[PDB]
Amino acid sequence: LHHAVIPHGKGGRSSVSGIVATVFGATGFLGRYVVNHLGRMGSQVIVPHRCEPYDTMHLRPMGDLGQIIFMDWNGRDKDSIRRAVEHSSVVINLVGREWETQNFDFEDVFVKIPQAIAQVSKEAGVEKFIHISHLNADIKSSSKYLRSKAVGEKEVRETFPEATIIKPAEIFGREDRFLNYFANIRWFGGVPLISLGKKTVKQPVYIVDVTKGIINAIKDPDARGKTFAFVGPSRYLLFDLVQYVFAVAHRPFLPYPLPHFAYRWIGRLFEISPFEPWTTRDKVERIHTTDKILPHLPGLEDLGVEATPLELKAIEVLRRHRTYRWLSDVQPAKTIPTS
Amino acid sequence: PTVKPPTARKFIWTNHKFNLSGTPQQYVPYSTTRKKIQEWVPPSTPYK
Amino acid sequence: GVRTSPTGEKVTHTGQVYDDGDYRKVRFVGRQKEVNENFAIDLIAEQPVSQVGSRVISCDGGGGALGHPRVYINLDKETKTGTCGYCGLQFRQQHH
Amino acid sequence: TRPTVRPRNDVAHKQLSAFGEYVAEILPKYVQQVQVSCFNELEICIHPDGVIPVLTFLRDHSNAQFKSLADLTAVDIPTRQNRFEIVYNLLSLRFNSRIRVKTYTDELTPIESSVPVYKAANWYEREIWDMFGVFFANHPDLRRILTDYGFEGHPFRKDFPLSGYVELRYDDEVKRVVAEPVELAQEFRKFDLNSPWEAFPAYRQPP
Amino acid sequence: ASTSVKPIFSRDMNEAKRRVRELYRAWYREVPNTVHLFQLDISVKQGRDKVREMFKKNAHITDPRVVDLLVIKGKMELEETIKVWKQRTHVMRFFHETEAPRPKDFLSKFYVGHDP
Amino acid sequence: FAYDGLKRQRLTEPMVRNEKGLLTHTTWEDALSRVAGMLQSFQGNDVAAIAGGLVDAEALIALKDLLNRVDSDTLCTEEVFPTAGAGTDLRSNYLLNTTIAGVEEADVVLLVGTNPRFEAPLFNARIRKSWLHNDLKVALIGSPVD
Amino acid sequence: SRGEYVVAKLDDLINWARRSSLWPMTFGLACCAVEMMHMAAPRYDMDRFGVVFRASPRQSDVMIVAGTLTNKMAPALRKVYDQMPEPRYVVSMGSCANGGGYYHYSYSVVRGCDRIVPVDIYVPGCPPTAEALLYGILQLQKKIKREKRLRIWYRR
Amino acid sequence: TYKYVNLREPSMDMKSVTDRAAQTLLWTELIRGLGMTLSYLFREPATINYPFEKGPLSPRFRGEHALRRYPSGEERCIACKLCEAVCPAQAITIEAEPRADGSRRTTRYDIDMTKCIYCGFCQEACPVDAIVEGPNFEFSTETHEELLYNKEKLLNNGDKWEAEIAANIQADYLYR
Ligand SMILES: CCCCCCCCCCCCCCCCCC(=O)OC[C@H](COP(=O)([O-])OCC[N+](C)(C)C)OC(=O)CCCCCCCCCCCCCCCCC
Ligand SMILES: NC(=O)C1=CN([C@@H]2O[C@H](COP(=O)(O)OP(=O)(O)OC[C@H]3O[C@@H](n4cnc5c(N)ncnc54)[C@H](OP(=O)(O)O)[C@@H]3O)[C@@H](O)[C@H]2O)C=CC1
Ligand code: SF4
Ligand code: SF4
Ligand code: SF4
Ligand SMILES: [Zn+2]
Repeated sequence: LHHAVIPHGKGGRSSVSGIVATVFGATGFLGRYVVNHLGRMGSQVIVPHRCEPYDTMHLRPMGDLGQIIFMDWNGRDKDSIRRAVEHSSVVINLVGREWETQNFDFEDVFVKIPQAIAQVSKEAGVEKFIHISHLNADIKSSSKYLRSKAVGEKEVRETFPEATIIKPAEIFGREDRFLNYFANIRWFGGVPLISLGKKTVKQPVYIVDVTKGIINAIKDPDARGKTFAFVGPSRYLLFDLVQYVFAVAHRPFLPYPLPHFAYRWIGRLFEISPFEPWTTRDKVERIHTTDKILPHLPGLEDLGVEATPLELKAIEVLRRHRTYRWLSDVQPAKTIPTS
Repeated sequence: PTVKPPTARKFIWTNHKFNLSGTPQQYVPYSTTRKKIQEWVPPSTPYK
Repeated sequence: GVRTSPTGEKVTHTGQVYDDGDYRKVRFVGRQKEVNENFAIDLIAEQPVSQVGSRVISCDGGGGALGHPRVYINLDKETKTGTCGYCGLQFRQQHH
Repeated sequence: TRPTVRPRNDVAHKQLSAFGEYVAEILPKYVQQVQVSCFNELEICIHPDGVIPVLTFLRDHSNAQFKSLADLTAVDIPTRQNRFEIVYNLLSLRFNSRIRVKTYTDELTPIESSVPVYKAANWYEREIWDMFGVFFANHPDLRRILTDYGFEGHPFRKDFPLSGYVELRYDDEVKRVVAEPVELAQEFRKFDLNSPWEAFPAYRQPP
Repeated sequence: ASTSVKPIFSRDMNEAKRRVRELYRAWYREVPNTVHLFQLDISVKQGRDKVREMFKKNAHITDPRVVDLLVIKGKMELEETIKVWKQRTHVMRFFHETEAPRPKDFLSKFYVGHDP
Repeated sequence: FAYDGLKRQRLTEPMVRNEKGLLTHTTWEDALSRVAGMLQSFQGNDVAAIAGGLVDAEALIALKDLLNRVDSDTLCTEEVFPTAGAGTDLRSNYLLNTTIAGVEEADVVLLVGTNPRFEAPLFNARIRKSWLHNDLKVALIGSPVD
Repeated sequence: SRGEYVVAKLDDLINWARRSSLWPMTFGLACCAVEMMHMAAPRYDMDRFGVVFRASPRQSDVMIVAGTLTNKMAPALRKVYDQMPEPRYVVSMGSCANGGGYYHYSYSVVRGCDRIVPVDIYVPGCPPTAEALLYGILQLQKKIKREKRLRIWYRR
Repeated sequence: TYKYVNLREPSMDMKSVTDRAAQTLLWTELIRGLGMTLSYLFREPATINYPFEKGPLSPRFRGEHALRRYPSGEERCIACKLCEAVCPAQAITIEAEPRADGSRRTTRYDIDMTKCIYCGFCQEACPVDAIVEGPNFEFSTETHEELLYNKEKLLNNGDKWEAEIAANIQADYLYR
């Protein structure tokens, strides 16, 4: 056969793991960690990128010589997609954008592009296909981000029936826009929370846990044609989680409620920025959307991954936001008991 | 070279190429040797 | 000489070429495969056999000290040509 | 005289032999063997207890005045019970001569520090501990000098692998340089160069 | 005659064990300072667990000279940490946070490769 | 000069039969699990084993122990040796008791149905050394080979 | 106009500014630093290309890793790289920094500074001549001249 | 024979004491140091106009590697592996086998230009002048992989620099 590369070595940087992975959207938050884990074990990683080559430099030290290969690709060009997957054995799709641009909207990035990748991958004979969706993907959702997530999730499952679909909650980490989002609001005095952040329940997950789930899903034959839900171990109220972030960051906490219609108005204001908007209408909808419970979907325990509590890994994320070095502790946040 | 031109030979490049690093014509390393151990190919017919 | 396998990839003078389903071909996407188009096995075959009139001849590759160590080539056999072990030049005896 | 052979200095060979006996008589309690090589170098082999006495005698005596410690190092010979061999190279400026003093130790036996005699031995003994693991007793400040902090092992020992056991790398997940077991994209090729024919019959060993 | 060997610091295991406990106390008192000074993300409990694991690795030794060297090396290791000669990377090399768990059982080692 | 056969026709992956009756590559988990299932179902005489001409002692004992734990004793070899009588109970019954180096001490050698020049080339060479130096008398019962 | 024209010219302006004012922070680690000092010497006078002799890390644009990078020094080289404001480039000078060089198989040597930091240009030699290093710097200017930061932003 | 560098007794007559007082107060010897830098401002600088001007080199210069041929086009290398044995950095990797015509030729010839210390021992060891270090020193790359040369790259360098490599060998082989 022309596959089964027969891994060699001891699992290190100069070893061979037999994984030839095309990671789409590898230059972002989640992709930064996926390439690192693939290159740590000695995988051949193809990285199609749309940005400047200068913005992929942080990926080069993640693999041995010749193990990370960079290509140009365009979301709407099938030929470029073909060139980057015709030799791979697994295709990972991490394309996404928390806002809409003048050229790409949520329909483009969460439906058309994932469907194009899935269709081309099927034609090229790619055995495995990992696609990332959201835990709160729903067609009856106020957020157009989460509506397009549901539409695209369904369209991948038909184009590529054997694809593995991962549905994570809000992922927290050093480069995340979830805990870092509830720390830069200090620039605007108090912390506006719809309903004072009492009607929303969040179950955030750790970036490394989500990364080890994807990697274990590649080597696990039972993940083909299976849908997962990566969630953290604890559930929190948006108020008691945002309070914890400020407590860890040692910043003053001045919450105050704001009606839903007014919170969207200010979100409408920040959307004028021709650069990365600080917040948007869709962002406000997702920050306050309660995280769905899907007991009928396998979690991180079925992939051999133990979820990391937000308490352990909050300090590393929020250290940079503190203003003193060697200040001198904070109490764990209140958690909603199960059942 | 005008006064003392170099010796001509058939294998010398007639066209000189400048440094090609960073371009599609860049050099890419690879192993120049063939596969060392051949693997058995099963029969293409049943047995029972 | 230079020939291309049934996938568009040139074959080196050592006979190296990636199979149709080898992932290692991805290194040449957007780039090129370096192959020397001056196969030496073919070029040395273009050299005419030298007709010499003695049983034993010496070859130093031409250039004296700029060549290769001086070897002596026996020419008794009349069924083949005495070839130089270093440079490949062939020699024959004058019909006896 | 042969243009290609190093000329022999027999006058200096006789002087160094005479002084070797001189030292062998004045310090019988420690001197174990004295010898002079064909290129006129004098070696005094001593019991390790005689480091401070012998070195102080050579530094202070009026017919020695070996007031400079040119070098202090160790050799690892695993086939000996006392694998390590401590070598002191001393220079006399009064008599324009050099003497070598050799002792021995093993992994667990310490050797008295010679910092009191020659203050130059401070760093030279930190390097012997760092690279060979010999411990020097009463050293004012003994600790690794050349190797990385927390480095495990003694690189210059004969059984320590050339490439070590760990290699460093930057990992973007933990945002720091990490240490991992060594893997080489190309292994160090080992060459067996020794010829199977004897070269120097003068140094042949009895069977 | 044969077993007569010059000691380093201790003349018997009782004297050696005294130095081991003194070193253990010095390390135990130091972990909170190391965690705060180096801004490590581990907890004091994790750090003190690591110290205990290191000491328990060498609990089968019955040679006073071998124990003295272990204590001598341990004292040097403590000095590099207290005086901040080490950096945050050197302290975090006792935890191996980036090495994937190597298999321990026969079947797991049988699949990956040939190493026993 | 036979080592180059260690580079051709090698088995490099586990293989099992598919739905069409052909052999396809698989993992060590799938192949061993498919073998353990059948081994557990059968027992006693239903499990047998044959050892080839290059098998090592470690593999021979391990296979025998595995087949013993299903109460099987049909551990066979390809090379016949008569079991009638003492059989393979006394080592002296199936060994070269004189040893290879003992031919140099022999003064008469009787070869029965064997061409040692090809079966044991380095044992035949030892016979010639005695034939050449010790004036050894050699007799053969069998086909007249050189 | 077309919009793409304004962005194309603005890229040239900022590309020209960045390659004409390359301020390097030199990590003189071993012999290769000497050949780096001969590029600052009168014959080649790197200062005449806009490349200042030396700059502090907080105002440096490119890091020249000139010499063997040992394990002991590796943490300190990453710390200086992390504190360089962006855009930041790294030039690996000499065999030791390129891939380990003469000391590739040593227990105390980082087999290439690209294990610790990204590298934009590799200058080969042991040491590279002062002119071969100046060719690398000039080859880094052309790399910066090909950047399309704004053209890519305009098409996001 | 020795000499003293700083063994002098300054004169203590009023003439000399007033000279040193004038130097201390009127900064005479500091202004003398300004005259030495003023002179340089009015000299021609030693800078050359690189890349339009290049620094002088000799025929012995050791630069980028190249594999050479005989005038007929046959490769000079006969896979003797002397360069691989002498290479102090172990930067040469060679594999060989009889060629289709029976000649002794290489199938792999790689120089890791990042292990190489550009020492020239390979061209000293070579008995047929196959492996040489050419005069090119301007082959810096944008990636670490472009500096792992294989036989095709080295034969391309030879066919690219033969006109200049042959001339340099002609000007130095009598010293070898
Ligand atoms: C009858 C009329 C009476 C009127 C009054 C008559 C006044 C007589 C003259 C007065 C004495 C002269 C005083 C001169 C100033 C004293 C300086 C001094 O203190 O020296 C001692 C000091 C110290 O000298 P020292 O290091 O040797 O120490 C002296 C004291 N001991 C030894 C005890 C420690 O020297 C310096 O000032 C160092 C000078 C460093 C400057 C380097 C740059 C010099 C470059 C030349 C610049 C030229 C400037 C021109 C500017 C023009 C602008 C328009
Ligand atoms: N981060 C979180 O909290 C959650 C993540 N997810 C999903 O995981 C995936 C990764 O998201 P994340 O990394 O965290 O966020 P990022 O925005 O940081 O990653 C976005 C990546 O996708 C690329 N991208 C966006 N649009 C395009 C486009 N038109 N064409 C090509 N590439 C494009 C980007 O390339 P470039 O930067 O070069 O423009 C970038 O590499 C997304 O699909 C996200 O919806 C789901 C649940 C929670
Ligand atoms: S590459 Fe050569 S010159 Fe540069 S540091 Fe290493 S040995 Fe020295
Ligand atoms: S120049 Fe020296 S180090 Fe480089 S390949 Fe030749 S022998 Fe090896
Ligand atoms: S390049 Fe020269 S020394 Fe090296 S293998 Fe070829 S002929 Fe021998
Ligand atoms: Zn010849």
